Amino acid sequence: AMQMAYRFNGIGVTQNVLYENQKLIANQFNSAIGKIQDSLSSTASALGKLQDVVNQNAQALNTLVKQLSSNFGAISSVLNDILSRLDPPEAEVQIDRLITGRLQSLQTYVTQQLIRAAEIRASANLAATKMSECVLGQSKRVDFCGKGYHLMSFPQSAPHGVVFLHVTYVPAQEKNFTTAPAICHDGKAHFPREGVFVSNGTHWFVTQRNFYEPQIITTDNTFVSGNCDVVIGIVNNTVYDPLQPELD
Amino acid sequence: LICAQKFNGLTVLPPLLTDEMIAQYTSALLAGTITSGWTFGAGAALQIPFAMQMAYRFNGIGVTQNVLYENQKLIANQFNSAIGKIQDSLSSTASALGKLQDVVNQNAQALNTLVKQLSSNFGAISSVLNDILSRLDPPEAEVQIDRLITGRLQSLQTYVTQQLIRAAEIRASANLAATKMSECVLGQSKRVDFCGKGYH
Amino acid sequence: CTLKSFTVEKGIYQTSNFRVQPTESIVRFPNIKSTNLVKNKCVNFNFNGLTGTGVLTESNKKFLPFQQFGRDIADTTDAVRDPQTLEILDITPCSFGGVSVITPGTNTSNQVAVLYQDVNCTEVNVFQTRAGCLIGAEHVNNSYECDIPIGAGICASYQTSQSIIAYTMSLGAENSVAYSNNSIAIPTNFTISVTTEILPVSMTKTSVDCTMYICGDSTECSNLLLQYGSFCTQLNRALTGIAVEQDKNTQEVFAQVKQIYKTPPIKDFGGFNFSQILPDPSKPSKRSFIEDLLFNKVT
Amino acid sequence: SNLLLQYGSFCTQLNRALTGIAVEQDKNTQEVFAQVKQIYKTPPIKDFGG
Repeated sequence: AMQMAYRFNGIGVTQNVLYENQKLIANQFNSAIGKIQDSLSSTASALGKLQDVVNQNAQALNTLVKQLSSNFGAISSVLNDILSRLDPPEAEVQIDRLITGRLQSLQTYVTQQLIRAAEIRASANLAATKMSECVLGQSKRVDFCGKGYHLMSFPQSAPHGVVFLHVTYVPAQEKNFTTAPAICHDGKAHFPREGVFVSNGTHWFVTQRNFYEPQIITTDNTFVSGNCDVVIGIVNNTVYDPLQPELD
Repeated sequence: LICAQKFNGLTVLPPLLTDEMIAQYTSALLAGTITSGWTFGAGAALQIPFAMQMAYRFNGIGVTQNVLYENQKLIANQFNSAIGKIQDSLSSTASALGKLQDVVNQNAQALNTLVKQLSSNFGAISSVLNDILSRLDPPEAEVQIDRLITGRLQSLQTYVTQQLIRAAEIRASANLAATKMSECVLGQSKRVDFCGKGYH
Repeated sequence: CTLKSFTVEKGIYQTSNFRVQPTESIVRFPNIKSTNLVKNKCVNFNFNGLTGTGVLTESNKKFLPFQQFGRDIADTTDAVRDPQTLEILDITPCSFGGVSVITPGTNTSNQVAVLYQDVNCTEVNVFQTRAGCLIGAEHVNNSYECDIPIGAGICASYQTSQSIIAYTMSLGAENSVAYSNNSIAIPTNFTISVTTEILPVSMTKTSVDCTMYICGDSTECSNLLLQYGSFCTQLNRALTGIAVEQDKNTQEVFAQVKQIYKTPPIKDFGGFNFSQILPDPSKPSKRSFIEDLLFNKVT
Repeated sequence: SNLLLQYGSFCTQLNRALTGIAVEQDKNTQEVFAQVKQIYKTPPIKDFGG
């Protein structure tokens, strides 16, 4: 639980939203893993990449091994036939034609294999990077380790490949508020330390940028800078100044 | 030169996404990044006044936000002047779009070489199949036609190999561009000197 | 017949090409047998030995009084002078087009649509596109998500009492955020989401022998092949390079921990249920559940 | 066309390979300009703080 709190705290969402929503997050995570279970083991086969490798290798091998049955100009397609059917001083030219043909075919096969191997090398390096950054730590490259704010990841093996389950965070039902970038309380503008100002219509609050949780504007969530005569859109208001009640 | 190239079975398929769709895509990305900042790349779209998003982005690089809200007009003027400088710099120098010109040039050059390859003897007595047929008999014309076939086949092989290599390189560049689109546009980056030059 | 199968899956495939055919064979001889001239037809021609086929049209380019042929950047005869009537013609070759076929899959229906890649199809339901023309599909005015790409922004689908439809694809739902200089939108609830991402790591480490493939277990074939000495030694070197590269790939992607951590036998993980991804000792091997699910769907 | 049947499996190679490349091209664009489920329009007001 504390590690999940540490991982929330890395996307600008304070911990108190986790420790107070533990059951709900557990339930959502379990339901999601069940959905991914049901989505894999179904007729909706989504493993196209891992299958393309096998299919392309099989097709290349089949074409190469079928190339053995072409005359290329010679009088046969099997060496033993020409060997038992002709004398060497004549069989030389036919065997030579067959040799050039099969050698050209082998050359093309090797070249195609080299290129596809380079492509797979590129993909494997990308996979290594993703495994090192998404799994062994939380990432902040947007849309690299999932879709949304990334929380964690779990790898799973697969034939001739790897499969990442990215567990990511995505916000939900929102609300419209009226904002303002400053509060001229007493001639001095008060900017927010970390959050953003909102107004439910009459009052004002400061809240974190990713989860509506309205606090009260004090001299502890804000900081003063300059006079309230230069910021463009600023609204007069009051600040709590928490020392006055207890000190008096 | 388009149809002349086309006149030997060498056709050019049209792209799937016509230019209007790409324009709509880029306009969508712009509108999203200037009316919602980055949240439109991580779920729904949440609007936010542009000045406040810019203050978020300053806070991202260490500079507290009281710097922006006290220099808004100056920063807007610098931004506008910079955009104007960009527009002017494009409309005057020709060597700006070097890369995108290099691709077109190399593709057209490969195609022209492939076409001009169809006019050499390769050891035969001519480069016109109708000619060799109408001037010789099968038992002695088959060797000529074999020479020509081998030569043209070899040229085609070289062309396909060149295309494969170039396509691999452009695929690498397109993956790089996709990463830049995902990490620079849809959100502020911090990989130093990745998404520009300086703090981003 | 082309795919070498009895079941075809949903998509676009390519059969043989298409070629317009010569409707007439004209010839031109000097005044010393000659035949009549024809225009605007996909025809053969002959000009004093000069042989070819195309669309003999009237030229607009002013020759010089001694010029017969005409050419271009690609050096293709596209103008000739008439040795009978002293006329300079145009030429535009005619054999053009690939033939493809759209099919929703031979598990759903035996209906198909044909597509000619660059033809106005005044040749051979008909619907013209920007990417050739499309026979057998019916055009609509809606806009859906793309299912089978045609080109130039045209996508074809099967759903409709069914028929093949071909429409202009749509990018998505078009909305407008109510942006206002003092308006903001703040979330109130969240949602975890577990997505997947697939990555190929290594292909099958193959290997070929030079002489056992080019030759059989022959003798004079090897003694002939020894005239191309250093070819297939190089080939085998390249292939072993690829093999060791695959091995290194797997090593690098997975071998990133020096220890082998065992999870404790308890599962007091704050409330989460990892039972579907941690290994199961009851299994014969040591694979987990989703590992097996993946391992079965690759055949 | 008859003498070319002495090599035939070559050509069904080439086309195939080329088509691969062709398809991949569209895929490329689908990765770059396709990351927004929606299509946004900026409002007709141009009050962007300056």
